[PDB]
Amino acid sequence: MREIVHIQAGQCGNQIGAKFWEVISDEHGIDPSGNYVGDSDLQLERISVYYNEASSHKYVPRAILVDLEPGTMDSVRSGAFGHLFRPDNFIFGQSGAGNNWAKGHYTEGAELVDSVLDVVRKECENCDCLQGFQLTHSLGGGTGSGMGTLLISKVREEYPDRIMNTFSVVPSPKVSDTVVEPYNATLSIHQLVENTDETYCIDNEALYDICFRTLKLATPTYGDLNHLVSATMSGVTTSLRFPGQLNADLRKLAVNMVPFPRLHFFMPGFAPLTARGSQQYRALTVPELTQQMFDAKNMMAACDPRHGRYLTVATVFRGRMSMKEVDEQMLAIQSKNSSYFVEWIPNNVKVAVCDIPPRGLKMSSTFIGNSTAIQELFKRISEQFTAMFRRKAFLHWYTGEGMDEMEFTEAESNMNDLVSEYQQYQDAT
Amino acid sequence: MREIVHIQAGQCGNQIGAKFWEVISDEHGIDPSGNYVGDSDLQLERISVYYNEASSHKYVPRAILVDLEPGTMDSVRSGAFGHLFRPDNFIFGQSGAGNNWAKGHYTEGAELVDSVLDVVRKECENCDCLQGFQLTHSLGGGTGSGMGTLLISKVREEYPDRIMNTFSVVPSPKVSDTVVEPYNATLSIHQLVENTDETYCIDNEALYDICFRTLKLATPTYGDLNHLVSATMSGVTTSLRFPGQLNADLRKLAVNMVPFPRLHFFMPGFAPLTARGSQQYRALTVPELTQQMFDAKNMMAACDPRHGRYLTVATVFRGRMSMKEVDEQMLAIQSKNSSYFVEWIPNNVKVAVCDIPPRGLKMSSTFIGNSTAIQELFKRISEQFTAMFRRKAFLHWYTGEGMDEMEFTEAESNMNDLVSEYQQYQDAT
Amino acid sequence: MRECISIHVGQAGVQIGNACWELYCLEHGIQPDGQMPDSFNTFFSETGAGKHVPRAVFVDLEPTVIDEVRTGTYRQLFHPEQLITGKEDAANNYARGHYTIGKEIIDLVLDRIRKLADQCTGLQGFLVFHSFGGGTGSGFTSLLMERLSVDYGKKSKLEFSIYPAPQVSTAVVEPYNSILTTHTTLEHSDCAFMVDNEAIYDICRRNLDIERPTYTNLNRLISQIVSSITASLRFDGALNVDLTNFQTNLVPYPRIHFPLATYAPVISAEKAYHEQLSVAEITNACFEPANQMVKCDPRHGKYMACCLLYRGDVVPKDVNAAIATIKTKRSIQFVDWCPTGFKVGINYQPPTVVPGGDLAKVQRAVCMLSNTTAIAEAWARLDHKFDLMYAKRAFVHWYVGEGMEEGEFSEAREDMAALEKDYEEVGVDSVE
Amino acid sequence: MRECISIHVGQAGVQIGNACWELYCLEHGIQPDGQMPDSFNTFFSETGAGKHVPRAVFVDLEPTVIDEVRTGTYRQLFHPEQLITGKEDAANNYARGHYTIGKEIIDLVLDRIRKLADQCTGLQGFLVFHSFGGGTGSGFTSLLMERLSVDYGKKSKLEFSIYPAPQVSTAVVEPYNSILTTHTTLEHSDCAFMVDNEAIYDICRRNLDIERPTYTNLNRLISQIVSSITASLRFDGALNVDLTNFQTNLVPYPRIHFPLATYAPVISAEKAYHEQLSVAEITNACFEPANQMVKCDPRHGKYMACCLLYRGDVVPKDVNAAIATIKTKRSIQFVDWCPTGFKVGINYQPPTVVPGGDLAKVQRAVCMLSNTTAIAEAWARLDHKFDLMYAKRAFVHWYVGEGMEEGEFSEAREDMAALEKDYEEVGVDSVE
Ligand SMILES: Nc1nc2c(ncn2[C@@H]2O[C@H](COP(=O)(O)OP(=O)(O)OP(=O)(O)O)[C@@H](O)[C@H]2O)c(=O)[nH]1
Ligand SMILES: Nc1nc2c(ncn2[C@@H]2O[C@H](COP(=O)(O)OP(=O)(O)OP(=O)(O)O)[C@@H](O)[C@H]2O)c(=O)[nH]1
Ligand SMILES: Nc1nc2c(ncn2[C@@H]2O[C@H](COP(=O)(O)OP(=O)(O)OP(=O)(O)O)[C@@H](O)[C@H]2O)c(=O)[nH]1
Ligand SMILES: Nc1nc2c(ncn2[C@@H]2O[C@H](COP(=O)(O)OP(=O)(O)OP(=O)(O)O)[C@@H](O)[C@H]2O)c(=O)[nH]1
Ligand SMILES: [Mg+2]
Ligand SMILES: [Mg+2]
Ligand SMILES: [Mg+2]
Ligand SMILES: [Mg+2]
Repeated sequence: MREIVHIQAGQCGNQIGAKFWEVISDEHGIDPSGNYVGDSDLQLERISVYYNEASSHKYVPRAILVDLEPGTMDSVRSGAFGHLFRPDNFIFGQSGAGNNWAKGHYTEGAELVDSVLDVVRKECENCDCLQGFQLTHSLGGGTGSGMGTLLISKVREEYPDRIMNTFSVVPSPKVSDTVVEPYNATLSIHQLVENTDETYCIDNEALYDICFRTLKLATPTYGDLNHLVSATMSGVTTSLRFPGQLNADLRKLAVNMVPFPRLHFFMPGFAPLTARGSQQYRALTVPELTQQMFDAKNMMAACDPRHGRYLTVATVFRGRMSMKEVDEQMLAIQSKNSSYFVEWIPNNVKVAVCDIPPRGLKMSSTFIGNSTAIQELFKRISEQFTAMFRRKAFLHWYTGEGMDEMEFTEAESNMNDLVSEYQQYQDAT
Repeated sequence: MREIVHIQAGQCGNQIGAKFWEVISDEHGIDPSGNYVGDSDLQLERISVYYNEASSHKYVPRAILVDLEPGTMDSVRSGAFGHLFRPDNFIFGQSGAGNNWAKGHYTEGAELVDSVLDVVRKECENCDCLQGFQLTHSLGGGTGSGMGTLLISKVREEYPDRIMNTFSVVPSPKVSDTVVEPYNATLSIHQLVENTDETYCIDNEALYDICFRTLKLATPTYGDLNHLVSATMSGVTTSLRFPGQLNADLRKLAVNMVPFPRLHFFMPGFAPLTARGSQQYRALTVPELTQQMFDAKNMMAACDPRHGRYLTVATVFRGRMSMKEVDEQMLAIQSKNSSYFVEWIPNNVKVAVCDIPPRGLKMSSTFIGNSTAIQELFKRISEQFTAMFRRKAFLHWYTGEGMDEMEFTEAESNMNDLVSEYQQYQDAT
Repeated sequence: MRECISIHVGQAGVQIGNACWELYCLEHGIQPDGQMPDSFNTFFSETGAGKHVPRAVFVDLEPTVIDEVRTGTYRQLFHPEQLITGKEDAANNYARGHYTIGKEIIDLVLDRIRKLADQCTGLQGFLVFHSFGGGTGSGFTSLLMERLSVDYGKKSKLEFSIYPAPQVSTAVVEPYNSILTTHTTLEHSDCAFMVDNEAIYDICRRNLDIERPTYTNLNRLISQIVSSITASLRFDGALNVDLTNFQTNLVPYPRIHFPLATYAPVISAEKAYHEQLSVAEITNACFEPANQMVKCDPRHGKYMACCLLYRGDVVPKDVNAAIATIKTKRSIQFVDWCPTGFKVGINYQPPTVVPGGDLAKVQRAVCMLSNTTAIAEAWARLDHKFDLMYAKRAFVHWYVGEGMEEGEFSEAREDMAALEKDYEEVGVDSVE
Repeated sequence: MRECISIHVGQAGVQIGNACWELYCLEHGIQPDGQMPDSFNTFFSETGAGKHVPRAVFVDLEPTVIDEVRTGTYRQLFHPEQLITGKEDAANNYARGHYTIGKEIIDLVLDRIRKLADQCTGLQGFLVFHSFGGGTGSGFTSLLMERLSVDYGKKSKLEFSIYPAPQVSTAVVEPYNSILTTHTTLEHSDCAFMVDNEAIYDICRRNLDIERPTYTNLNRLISQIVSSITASLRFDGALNVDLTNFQTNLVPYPRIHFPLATYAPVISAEKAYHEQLSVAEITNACFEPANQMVKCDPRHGKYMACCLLYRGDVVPKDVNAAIATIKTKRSIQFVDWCPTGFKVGINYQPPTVVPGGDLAKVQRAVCMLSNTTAIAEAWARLDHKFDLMYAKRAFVHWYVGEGMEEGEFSEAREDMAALEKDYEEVGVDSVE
């Protein structure tokens, strides 16, 4: 029960989903042909939450892959771990938005939204009990942002009761892969604060930093970053698919991490992170993982938490451990970081423990921080957009695709309102 | 408990630490791979004070190796007994101070001090109870003196309660390996008398004398001197890692040897010292070791104690023996050297006995003398500096690296004050 | 699924197309007989047999060049349907190629274009190759581009225009042709690529050590540029890019769409070794003004937008590091109101050396498309020349007798001045 | 991680570099083709293949010498990028090489320098090799050193200047070139090494028993000196030393940075036996004035600073004993205000014999760098010559017509007098 439907938009979303479903299949011991050959009944007891068992004991991922270009879908169908997908799921157009949010939300999206919603409704009726949706996309490409916003709007208009998760790759401050990404980022963020339950902002800057420094890799490819994000997601949901002395679900996290409906943006963090040689030079201690999770260099969002305060903190542990040890860690870390938390929330740590490790290691930990520093990030983006809107550069594309300047005005206004709210609540005593 | 964190600065410090950790591993029967294959539970009961046990029963040295040049670290990683080190510990820059104390304390040190302090704090939190720090470095090279002073300053500003040990290779009077070492020696000594608990002045002159004459070796290499100093250090700390009929720790020594906070500079001495042929021509008697420890030719500091008086004397013995015999030795030697001790301190001998010998022999002894003759040494250095400051030769390097002449003036003033205090307290009745 | 068609006007266009289709055949392993002893679907259609034909269109008024193409090695490859020929060339007279002679076959060319379009489903855009000096070039380009823009409302349209060199000229009336054709194409061209023969001469002589280069080598270089531009469509990459992405990322304002192209690496075969060809190295080679293919030093202007297409085994991390370092430099300055002026594309297919060529095979290559304000200066020079040759009303009588008005010259000059003014005005910074 | 680049001006510089890079290749086991059938990272960069290239720069105005290098055995090793050539040599005219001709390629040399610097990360310093007699030497050295010091604020800069012999001259206007280039380099050179041909002639004739030595042998000796200087960086030792250590230990005052070099042992192959080559023995050989490579007897001055680099299997104890004994001597006298004038460095790598050479392989070698006050006397002699050749205003008209002022000569002479005065004044003892 409590099945979760996976949706992927944007090229980055598709690559992340490919690696993520690879990870999931490996965890449940599912071959690329889709047949289970594992040895632990635990995997099969909750396999339904992510898979569907077709006859002859075949298993298919409950996933949807969406784009507007055939290249990425063709690549996915080409490589291994692509056969198990239902071949009818690959919805794709022919043009590709081309970093034009208006195209990805007005013209092209209006063509494939019908098929997307049809497949979504089919999947919804196919499952027993719907828990929520998790979305994968970008915020720079027009495809990702535009179509993701459109689908989120339609779905929320169709399911006001379900919980919605989004893993949006926020563009990095220093490095920008595009030229016009501030516009679409602003519009997509507007729609997200409109109709989303939680957003896991992630930057390629922070991921590159972690891969280069912590993992000691001079050549980080997209595969490595996608693998990291996949591990993060699997750690997030594993409290559902496995027993634990203190389990959590998406609803519990949503209640714990969202004090007020607007402030629902998080940052993730994973531990441990060890190189190929630097692994047997350390004891795997709950204190070690705890201290690894809390530091500037290990945050997947390019924003120093020291510049702000933590509104809420959640932690999910995997592998056997004693609760008392974790409790001691939490109390010690809250004692030493007394200046790093909001005062009006006592005991702002939400703990949860599973009983299965991330295959190959003895224990692991995932940290989800809802802090206030992230607003700084937003600030910068607005400034970028601000400059790029003062001269109205590149405006004519969106203008001729139906959008108007009032749209950008309202989007910037809403973003500034959100930043003001975040700053004000940081200053709350 | 009472774990001790080892820090090494300077090329000499790194070589000494390499040999010293080799000695420690041999004593505890630890293979270069880091696994214990010994046969005495005594080694394992206190192994934590110097090692950390990572999983799969591996042991890593709780050491930090610091420099600004990659050559020495590369050499350490190359040779055996280097694998067991945690590969993340090797903090090193790219330039090397180059006998410029200003560079090693203002420009280069400011770049790596962050990483050094981070690793130090990590190690501190990793251990249960911190006893103190022992430092290894030089006083001639800019790297050693400058970065050691910087690290000592920062650490003491972070831990006013812990005890600090330094093993500073003081430049020899006759032989000088550099041209400008008086300046950095003066500055480093200033900072040491500022923020150190005990300093074990050692000279290559005295070590060469001992190796050539006593050990009867015509070709003493740096390896031999480093091995001697390593044996001295292990003998100093072995009263902590092993039981003994009368044990001592760093705190006891600090209390015993420091009558006044400024006068905290010692000289070491080791016994026995026998050649390869001259070993079975002597009985290993407590009187023999005692008389060997007390003579001009066997002092690792180039200063005749006869020219001064012993403020305090400490002695640490290893191997089984009777207390009464040692007591008789102490009383006899104090009787015959009545003119060699301060009058206002009766019973100025601090005895301690362990119960494990230093691998291969039956007994051994280490002597720690806090005397007054050492001031003479300082005198000479000042004179050197004096001459080299009269013409302000080589001053322009430090001047253009931010330092000013007032710094040298204050340093010489402070050194002269220290020498005056030492001489005055020698004359105290 | 994603098709893009080619048009070649004048001898320059035809030779450039010869080089281009030669290169494409070498890429997809295509024999001169359409056999290959999907990828090619973009540019090649397939007959019932295993033979493929290129979606190409050749047009000229002098039949000599087309006859050479027919008698060339690539005879069997082309479809003799498209090799349109005339009778008398425009003869460096825009009036002939835009009012008198071009009318004779404009309908035929349009018909062939429409027939090719109807058999394609993923029509992307048009690659027009044509010089400016030749009257065929200017006149037929103006006519055909007007017709196509009239027909198809919004589809990609790319030109590779051989801008006349500042000093090294071949014709005499080049300013007239250039001014007229630029005034025309300013309203229809989605994105045009300026290329000059003098810059390529300099590049080949200095960097490839070829003291006496022929037109063949310049055609090789331009074919390399085009292949690198389309490699994102024709293949897969870690980060692909389409033409619509280019037009969205390089056109801040509807009129300013005149970038220039640069390519790297370019080293002689004997110099294949003696350097490791870093991604940072090739980045520096690209951004060095001595390698830009238009006679304008960018240090006199600001890069309004830049795009980099890498092909071969590249890694985005080091690419991003090199780009960030480039941004930290001073002389490479952009507009204040643009915070980031870089677009990045990556393809897994390395370029392939042309057999019998002059370059050396590499594992990584990079094409740069830069839309800056320095190029504006170039226009002024031409106007200068035009003004002199228009002050005395020289050569006007040919055009007058061919059905053209002096007011057309005046209005074209005015429009050129307006464009230059817009370029300079955008070149300024913003208030507060 | 620790890189240092080379520059060679004039024929002397080029030949010295030939010898030097020959020696380095022999050291790291490098074929003339960059293969080696880390250590080399300091001087050699590595291409994609197993081929390595030397971070070298060759510059001259006469193309004959560079052509000889290209046609020499070490053809494939170098990168033809750096072999910069001119058209007409400066012709022993500092004005030509510093105002007229050097401007033609100074930009090119600077560009190559910057490109090499950008691909290096542990840039240590510059090794400039150039004579003084040749106008190319003086002029281009002045120009290039000024440019580099302008560019990079504080980085190591080393010169190996071929000081003109006291009596054995080759040109006629050597005093002019020497005075001008010394006045220039006094402000930019971090540390310059005086070397004279006459001293090396004497050393080769007497000690190596070669009655008729060629320039090749002198180049071999200087290459040995340079290799021993850098062996501390290029390898590990019981006590290594860097160039910054040298400049800190040998420069008591900002102007006095003109040491001289000496090498040992130097014995004929037939005399390889008949002596055990003690560390004390080689120490005495070094300190013997008959082996110093500049025509100045140190007994007329005081050693202000001395540095000894030993390589091979050495032991610091006996080294220190030998040095202490040396200090006990009388004629070897230093300044009163300097208590200790010795720096010591040790390397484990013994030098390797040059195949086809004249020396014999040893297991221990020692290079000495001495900054004394005797060398001051040398300057006076040149001034002497200059004064005479300037009293009659001889040869001035060439420089005048090339864009130089007599006031430049006067001011250079004044600066030389000032430097000599400073040397002598420091040579005195201190009060009380
Ligand atoms: N973290 C991560 N991000 C990626 C990866 N690959 C691409 N991205 C980001 O995702 C964006 C890709 O653009 P999309 O959102 O997919 O847009 P599109 O599908 O190409 O369609 P158009 O917007 O019309 O171009 C880029 O801006 C990258 O910043 C990846 O492997 N990992
Ligand atoms: N006792 C002993 N002393 C040594 C040994 N090796 C070197 N030394 C001393 O240590 C000093 C080495 O200089 P460092 O302090 O390491 O300075 P550095 O790391 O080289 O950096 P720079 O000061 O910039 O050169 C020398 O002056 C020697 O006197 C050794 O093996 N044993
Ligand atoms: N890049 C490049 N340009 C060329 C080449 N050959 C000729 N050109 C340019 O193209 C122009 C050729 O004139 P065309 O445009 O073909 O004019 P046409 O076809 O002869 O017709 P008329 O204008 O009536 O003479 C010349 O001005 C050259 O500058 C070439 O091989 N490569
Ligand atoms: N050590 C050494 N010195 C040399 C050698 N060959 C020439 N020299 C010196 O270098 C000088 C050569 O002149 P350059 O500096 O090369 O001047 P140039 O390159 O000929 O240019 P012009 O000054 O215009 O003639 C001569 O004065 C010699 O004293 C050599 O093989 N070894
Ligand atoms: Mg796309
Ligand atoms: Mg050093
Ligand atoms: Mg023609
Ligand atoms: Mg010459």
